[PDB]
Amino acid sequence: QVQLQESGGGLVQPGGSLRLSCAASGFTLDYYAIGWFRQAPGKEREGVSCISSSGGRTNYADSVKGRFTISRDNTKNTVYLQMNSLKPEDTAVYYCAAWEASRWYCPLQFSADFSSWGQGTQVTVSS
Amino acid sequence: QVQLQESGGGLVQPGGSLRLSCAASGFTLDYYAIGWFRQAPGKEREGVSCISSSGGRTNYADSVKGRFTISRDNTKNTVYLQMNSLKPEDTAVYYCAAWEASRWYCPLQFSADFSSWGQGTQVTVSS
Amino acid sequence: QCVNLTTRTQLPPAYTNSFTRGVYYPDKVFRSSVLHSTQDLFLPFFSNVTWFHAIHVSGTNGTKRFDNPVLPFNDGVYFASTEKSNIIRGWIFGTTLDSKTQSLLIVNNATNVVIKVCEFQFCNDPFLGVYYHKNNKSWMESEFRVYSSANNCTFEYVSQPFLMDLEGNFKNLREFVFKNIDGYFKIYSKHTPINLVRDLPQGFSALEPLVDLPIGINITRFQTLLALHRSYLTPGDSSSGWTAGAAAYYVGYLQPRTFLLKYNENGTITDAVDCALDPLSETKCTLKSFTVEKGIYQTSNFRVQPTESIVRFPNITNLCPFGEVFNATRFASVYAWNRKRIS
Amino acid sequence: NCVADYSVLYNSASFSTFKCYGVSPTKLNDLCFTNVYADSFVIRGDEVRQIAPGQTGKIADYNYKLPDDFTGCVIAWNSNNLDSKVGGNYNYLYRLFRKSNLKPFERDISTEIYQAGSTPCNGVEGFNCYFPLQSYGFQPTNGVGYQPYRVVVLSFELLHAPATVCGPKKSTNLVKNKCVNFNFNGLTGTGVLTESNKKFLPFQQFGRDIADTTDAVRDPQTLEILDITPCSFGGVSVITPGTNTSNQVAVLYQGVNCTEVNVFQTRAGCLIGAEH
Amino acid sequence: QIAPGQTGKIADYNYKLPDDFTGCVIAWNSNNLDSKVGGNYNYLYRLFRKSNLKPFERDISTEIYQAGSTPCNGVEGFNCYFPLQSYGFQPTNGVGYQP
Ligand SMILES: *[C@@H]1O[C@H](CO)[C@@H](O)[C@H](O)[C@H]1NC(C)=O
Ligand SMILES: *[C@@H]1O[C@H](CO)[C@@H](O)[C@H](O)[C@H]1NC(C)=O
Ligand SMILES: *[C@@H]1O[C@H](CO)[C@@H](O)[C@H](O)[C@H]1NC(C)=O
Ligand SMILES: *[C@@H]1O[C@H](CO)[C@@H](O)[C@H](O)[C@H]1NC(C)=O
Ligand SMILES: *[C@@H]1O[C@H](CO)[C@@H](O)[C@H](O)[C@H]1NC(C)=O
Ligand SMILES: *[C@@H]1O[C@H](CO)[C@@H](O)[C@H](O)[C@H]1NC(C)=O
Repeated sequence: QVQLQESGGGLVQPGGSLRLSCAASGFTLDYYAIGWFRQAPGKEREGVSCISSSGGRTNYADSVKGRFTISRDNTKNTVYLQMNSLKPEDTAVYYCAAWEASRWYCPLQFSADFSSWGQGTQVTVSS
Repeated sequence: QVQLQESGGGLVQPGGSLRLSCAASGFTLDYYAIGWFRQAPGKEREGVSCISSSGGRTNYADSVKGRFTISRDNTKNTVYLQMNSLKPEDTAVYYCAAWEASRWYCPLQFSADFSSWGQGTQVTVSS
Repeated sequence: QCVNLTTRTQLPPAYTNSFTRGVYYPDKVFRSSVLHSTQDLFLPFFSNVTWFHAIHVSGTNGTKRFDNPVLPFNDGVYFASTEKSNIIRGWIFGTTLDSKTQSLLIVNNATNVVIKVCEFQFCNDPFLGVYYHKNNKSWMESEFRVYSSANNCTFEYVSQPFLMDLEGNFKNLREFVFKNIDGYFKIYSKHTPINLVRDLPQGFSALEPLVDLPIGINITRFQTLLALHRSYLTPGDSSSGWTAGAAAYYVGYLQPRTFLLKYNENGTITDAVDCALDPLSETKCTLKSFTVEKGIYQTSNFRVQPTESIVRFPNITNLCPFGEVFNATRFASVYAWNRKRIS
Repeated sequence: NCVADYSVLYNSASFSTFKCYGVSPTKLNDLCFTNVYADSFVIRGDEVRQIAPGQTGKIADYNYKLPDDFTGCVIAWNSNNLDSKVGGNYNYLYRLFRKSNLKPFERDISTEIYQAGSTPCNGVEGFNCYFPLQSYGFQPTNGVGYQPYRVVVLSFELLHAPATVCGPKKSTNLVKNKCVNFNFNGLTGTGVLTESNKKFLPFQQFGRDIADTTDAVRDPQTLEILDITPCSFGGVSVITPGTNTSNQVAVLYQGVNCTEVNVFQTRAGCLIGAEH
Repeated sequence: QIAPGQTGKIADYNYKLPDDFTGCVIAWNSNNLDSKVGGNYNYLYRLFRKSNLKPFERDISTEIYQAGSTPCNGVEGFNCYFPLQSYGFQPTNGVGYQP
């Protein structure tokens, strides 16, 4: 009954802003580390941003520094991703994945297995 | 994209033999019973030979019994009709039709709709 | 290579009674001076076990032919053999017993054992060619005529002989239980000398586990390997074989049973009770004791079992007006659709 | 008969699926098993969800029913650059049609042509008859859902039997006639060990008396067996002449002789603090 | 054309069948009951509509459709056609045209 559900996708103007949500049902999302992942048309699934279980550690892809902000609410069992200064290069389907650290060290910069995945949401940037 | 295509028509000598084949594309001919039908000049279209879907039951017109043999190649999605001792009475445009049984009872003796139709091939017996 | 023998001619079956035999250790735990109940594939007490002579003399002329039919292997087989001169050499297990399916072979020569799991192309009459040496006669040299070709081998095992050297009424029993559970082919064995008993003797003997094989194949039928001491090219009139097959082997079939097993203070199995043999044994099961005192005891619960399930419905000629609709005289136009509800 | 280092697998961060059922994945190195079975295959991506107990689907039903009481781990990773070819790699075959669902861990390699209709096929494909196995277009340009994924399932078996595979841990010395926390062949407990005169058959490892607790146990390093007795327990009963009369007290330990604990030994136990 | 998720003049312009049907389609030949020697034109069919139909939607409107840019105002003429055309149900017709 474990479910991950994305929300907030849509069509926006380049330079505008959009905000995504990932909600978890059937389990407590606070203990898991969550990462936002996108696949562009004709491209492979790249890691956009990740946040630790407690939220004290974060990592972002160099394409999105200064533009995207990730955070989570462990009381509301949600993880949020805010997008600002949005560009046509970001047109993709966005997944949220929850997993646990498979390596030593606090940071989440490395990639690993991702235990649970959502169905993805579409954000299109075109003007 | 469902298509029925007849082949093998031509001009033959009375007393000779000819073989027709009906092939199916865009759908597997495999679930349907197939009957072969002809329309002589100035006559309505009559049922000459029919064979059940999976091939355990057959039916022949009395004009053609002991002369035509219906067989249907299973693996190749094709139904054949072997004509032997052809007569000038057999000169007609020959159609292959596919449908599901309108009835219980294994026999295909009776007639009803034919869901898919080919464009037909010409069989002419004259000498 | 294999050698063709004569037709088996389908000898009629013969049965004998098994007096409390085939009990093996179910677990690998030492237990002392208790009674343990286990539900495992056992051999019921006082059961019919089919027996075959190793060599049978049945023809009027005096023909000697091996009685080695292929027997079914369903949920375990109990193989007991009374013998004195080492003519049985092994067994073969498989479904089709040819190159189409994997097969398992156990043989026993004078030195060790050969357990092989490959795709053996088996002939109709597997056997081991047998001849002594001209000067020593102490050991026995076997020529294998068991299979034609071996391919796709996935297992190999060698260890001390399963059958002891038997080299004149000192017959011996070698009792084995073969089980194929969770891809695992388990053997329980025990050797016991006998004196002046043709059939299975009356008594108890626990069968200790011998070896456990991760074969992981499918087994349905099995055959017995036999040693040909005589010559197939030139069969003698008599005495070329061993005393007209005085030795014989007994085959028993296992079914799931619950057994009450009595470990002694040394940890050895000293007595058994099969639960469904007689009401007294059922009482011994329910009381968890070998000794039952005088009185009345409620053991089980009798219950009649139902038979054909039945599902019935009413009978009315009045029904849905399908016929009035399907056999209707008139049907509406196709762009002003007549919709009728049936309720 | 080989040590399993699950840290190399778990901490690799290359496998796209780490699903462990009945056993936590971080304690695979701390428990150990009599045997473990490995099944290694390449399956599509929308379908690795079907490799777990209690699920349905063409591979879940018609290929491999995993029983609801699984004790094992499901491991899978991507094979786009190792399995797929430019022209399509069709060397792996899969059935869509079966007469009934496969049994738990049941293998069927039968190439019989299935009858979708009424009359038999007789070993020929066709009209209500299909060859059972279809091929897959594993290509390097395919989408993620259709990309090949290499799956290995590890079913750990846990019965009351000798353990032949054990994780990375250090065996320590053996001390006798003292209250210890012991771990023999994965059997954990607390008690005092004593030399025992019992004899164990070559297949026999553990011993029991009346209950689930193991009375005796065998040694792996040396072919020896030692029995287990629980560490001493008893009720501490306190004697008093009444605090009104005096503040002196005496203590009684039920059912022990006065070795482990003005000493008076009684059949009720050792009495401490009361004169005789 | 009578099945879920299909297209065609009857499928679109007559009765759209939704993709999530739970039901049965049943039909049989009525050559000897519906056809007459002179042709049975009592069954009318539309070939033109403004838009495709909703599932189980029934329209009995007889408004003349505007094929061109000028309005018809309920009167036929150039680029103005009545909705329903009649069918030539005859006992000598082919099965594709048989009722
Ligand atoms: C065993 O076989 C004998 C025939 O020799 C038969 O009378 C008896 O009923 C059989 N017993 C069982 C339990 O089948
Ligand atoms: C073994 O083979 C038989 C056919 O001889 C078959 O019915 C059975 O299912 C097979 N068992 C296994 C476990 O493969
Ligand atoms: C078996 O038990 C008897 C007593 O019943 C004892 O005298 C004998 O020593 C025991 N044998 C072994 C091998 O323990
Ligand atoms: C229906 O059942 C009634 C029960 O009395 C019986 O009399 C009648 O003949 C039945 N009719 C049919 C058509 O089954
Ligand atoms: C102790 O008991 C005596 C009577 O036996 C009473 O007089 C005295 O007050 C008690 N002292 C205390 C401290 O309870
Ligand atoms: C306690 O241990 C001593 C040790 O020598 C023994 O002599 C004594 O009998 C034991 N006490 C009881 C009550 O058994």
